[PDB]
Amino acid sequence: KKRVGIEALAVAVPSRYVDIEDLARARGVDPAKYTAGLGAREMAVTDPGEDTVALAATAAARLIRQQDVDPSRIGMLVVGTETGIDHSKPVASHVQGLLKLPRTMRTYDTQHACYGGTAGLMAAVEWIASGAGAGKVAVVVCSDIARYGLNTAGEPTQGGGAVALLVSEQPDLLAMDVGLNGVCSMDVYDFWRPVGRREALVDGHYSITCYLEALSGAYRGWREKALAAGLVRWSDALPGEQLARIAYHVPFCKMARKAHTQLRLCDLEDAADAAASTPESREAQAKSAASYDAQVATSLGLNSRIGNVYTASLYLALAGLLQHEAGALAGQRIGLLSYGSGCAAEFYSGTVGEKAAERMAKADLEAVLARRERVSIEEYERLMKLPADAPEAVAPSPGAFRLTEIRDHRRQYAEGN
Amino acid sequence: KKRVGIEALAVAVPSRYVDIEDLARARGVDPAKYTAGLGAREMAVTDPGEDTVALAATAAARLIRQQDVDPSRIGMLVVGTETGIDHSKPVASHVQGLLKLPRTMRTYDTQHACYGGTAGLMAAVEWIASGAGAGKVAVVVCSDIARYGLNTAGEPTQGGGAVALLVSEQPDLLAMDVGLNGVCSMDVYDFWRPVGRREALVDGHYSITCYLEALSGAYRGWREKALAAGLVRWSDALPGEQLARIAYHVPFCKMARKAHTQLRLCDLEDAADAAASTPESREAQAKSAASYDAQVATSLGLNSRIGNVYTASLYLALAGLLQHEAGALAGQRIGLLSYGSGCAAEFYSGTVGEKAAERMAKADLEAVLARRERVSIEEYERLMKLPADAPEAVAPSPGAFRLTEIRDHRRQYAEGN
Ligand SMILES: CC(C)(COP(=O)(O)OP(=O)(O)OC[C@H]1O[C@@H](n2cnc3c(N)ncnc32)[C@H](O)[C@@H]1OP(=O)(O)O)[C@@H](O)C(=O)NCCC(=O)NCCS
Ligand SMILES: CC(C)(COP(=O)(O)OP(=O)(O)OC[C@H]1O[C@@H](n2cnc3c(N)ncnc32)[C@H](O)[C@@H]1OP(=O)(O)O)[C@@H](O)C(=O)NCCC(=O)NCCS
Repeated sequence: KKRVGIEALAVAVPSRYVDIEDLARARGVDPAKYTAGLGAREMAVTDPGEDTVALAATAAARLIRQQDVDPSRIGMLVVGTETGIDHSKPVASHVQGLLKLPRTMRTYDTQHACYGGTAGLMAAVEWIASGAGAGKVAVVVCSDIARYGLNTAGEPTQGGGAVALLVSEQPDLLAMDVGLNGVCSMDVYDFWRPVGRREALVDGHYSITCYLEALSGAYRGWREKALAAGLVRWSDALPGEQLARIAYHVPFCKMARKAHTQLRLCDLEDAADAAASTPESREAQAKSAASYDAQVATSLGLNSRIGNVYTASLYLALAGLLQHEAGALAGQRIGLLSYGSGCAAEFYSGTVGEKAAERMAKADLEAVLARRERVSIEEYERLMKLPADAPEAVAPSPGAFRLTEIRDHRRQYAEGN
Repeated sequence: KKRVGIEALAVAVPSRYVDIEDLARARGVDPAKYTAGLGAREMAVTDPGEDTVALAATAAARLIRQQDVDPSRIGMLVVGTETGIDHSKPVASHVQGLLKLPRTMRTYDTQHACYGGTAGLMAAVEWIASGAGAGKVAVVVCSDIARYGLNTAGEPTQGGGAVALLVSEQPDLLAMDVGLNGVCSMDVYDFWRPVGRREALVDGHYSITCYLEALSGAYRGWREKALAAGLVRWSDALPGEQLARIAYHVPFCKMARKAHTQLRLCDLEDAADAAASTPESREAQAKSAASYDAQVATSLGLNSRIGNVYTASLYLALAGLLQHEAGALAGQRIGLLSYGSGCAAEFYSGTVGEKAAERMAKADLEAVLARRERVSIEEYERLMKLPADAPEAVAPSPGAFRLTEIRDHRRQYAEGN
């Protein structure tokens, strides 16, 4: 029948990273807090030339080249970001110009912290599924630079990058179950970043509680619809165990284990026989290492080497999962949990396509990660102290983009040769 | 059959306005430049308590009350704005909390200058038309405060306010022709507002050319699809003349006459017999006072009393049109042209519903406009010089909202009794 969803994806990362244990030592922190406590390995760091536009355009151009997209088939170009660079002019319009895309497309940005990319994805999917986008494709780019500041609690969860999603009626990566999404949103101050403040404000432990609360509501909403649709059942297997994999928004890699335990607790607490269990027995079952290993563990390879990329984090988890398991997963249904502070969560599902492995091979993700260079904490700090209008005098890699200067309040970019 | 579109709308305006001729005199400008040249009458002015959130929440709460919306049926709450107040936390999340709305909805903001509201509207329409939103409604709020600065060319086109749109399968105001939209977008610097800059940057005459260029492409794209669908024909009537009315984005009221002339020129230049005409004869026909009067003139009553409200301007034009003509227009197809700088235009159509007059009566728009107070240019200037975190010590009207203070970087609001 008709299908809609994600056809392909591409990734862009900053040119530099730091080793997370170096950061710990520079901060007088036990490095195992970062490697074991948070699950981090390497943290992307930026200079001002790697702004939201440059990363988004690099990813979207890479998508078009790698997947041989006909640019004139794009009817929607949406950038999900919380790292906007103008109050009015959207990142999507800059990307359109840098890529020299034609005119017959909607362009806009979507904003809700780390949920903005998913919001744009659903707008593109539903544009197609309504019939309005029939025959065309969308490109939805998640682009962000996560900045908490030197000597702050959030600093080891920084990162940056972009994931460009191709959305179409040929959803080779993920044929989405339209209309089955669960959502949970409420007005909170767990994380925010007032206009003009370069660094975020966060109550990190409260943000974890909000994430898990919103996840629970979103997951339960999806589960009710999936049960009614016959996709999962209350059987000897918990409903959530019937998803082949579940990918979660990853502000730090150990959050996926917390999220999966919470999702399983939702099933265990809601089961018709929950009264026969105890909090202790439910928690021990929910924390099942076997379930985490089977459904979640292989989704974190890219995230652990990049850091938090806000809107893109879930989609880097999807990328890492499919990078290695797309063939195995063809024909199987997986789940995805998007969260953004502020806050909103959305849980959705889809079926991996027969051609997913092909599309992932063309994304050539190990090459993307291999182009990077390690720098010192000293150099990371120097770059952090640069104003946003002071890009380093450095060329972009071939086909990639950098901000070069701001002249008369107009942002100027270069494309690498 | 199935229908989707705008069911109802509500409007919020700032509590104060200035007479536009007073502004001219304070600036040493001939007042006829503003009243005849631009078409302005009154300009909304704000104090910092009337921020994007307060205006959006006032409009959305008014919509819910006036239309007796069941808040638990809302599955999407989207705010289109270019007056965002956080890089991360969306206006939509604040509105959700202020209105005490429940949790089962997507929340996010959409951004592309004055096109952001339309982008969100299409996301909501297509969510419903895909089937995902079947049985539910969306609220899409266009909220903005247009600020160019004292003694600037854009100053007489300032304004502020919000329009909240109810979107549903019962689109009593406008049953939209899904999939027929035309769109035209390209990367330009006609107007923009860098992060942290309170006042916009604009090349006003270039922005007019970009508006008219993008309108032409968007209108032609719609027209091709409408011709193929049989909704309009190349007959003795121009295709565009077969729309009962056309509503245009209104940065200033005289822009509607420019836009309508351009739309008609698109028909006259593209007609199979265009070679028999001259630029002079086509322009004289395009500028037809009879066509402007028949299709456009009655859409500007609210805009002329408020000013530019960026994302909301087109929807204030729709509101003013339907305020007086909804019964006459029931069963008739109208056109709508959205533009945002940066830039993007989208042209779409829909049919006004039999119950549109009922829904407009409940919006009680003359009462909304009557609650305002006139102030001096001196007082407008004093309020302009207030920092964004210094609201006046003034209560909100009943059921309306104001920002009261920012405390520990958290925005605080009050609801009027
Ligand atoms: C994530 C964040 C809250 C961590 O903050 P913190 O208060 O410095 O760290 P914690 O004290 O919570 O310690 C983190 C973990 O490391 C563990 N840990 C600490 N030292 C350790 C060590 N030497 N060896 C092993 N583990 C260690 C802690 O026990 C804790 O484990 P837990 O996850 O089981 O609780 C913080 O970096 C932050 O605010 N980040 C930004 C916001 C964010 O990403 N929030 C996520 C919301 S979903
Ligand atoms: C709209 C804007 C460009 C006007 O700027 P301006 O350069 O000061 O004004 P103009 O010189 O163009 O004059 C405006 C009109 O008033 C007319 N006018 C001037 N003085 C007049 C008078 N005394 N009596 C009658 N008409 C008069 C001009 O002839 C002109 O008419 P036209 O529309 O036929 O060209 C400016 O206010 C601006 O930049 N606004 C913000 C951006 C904007 O809204 N742009 C719209 C893009 S769609």
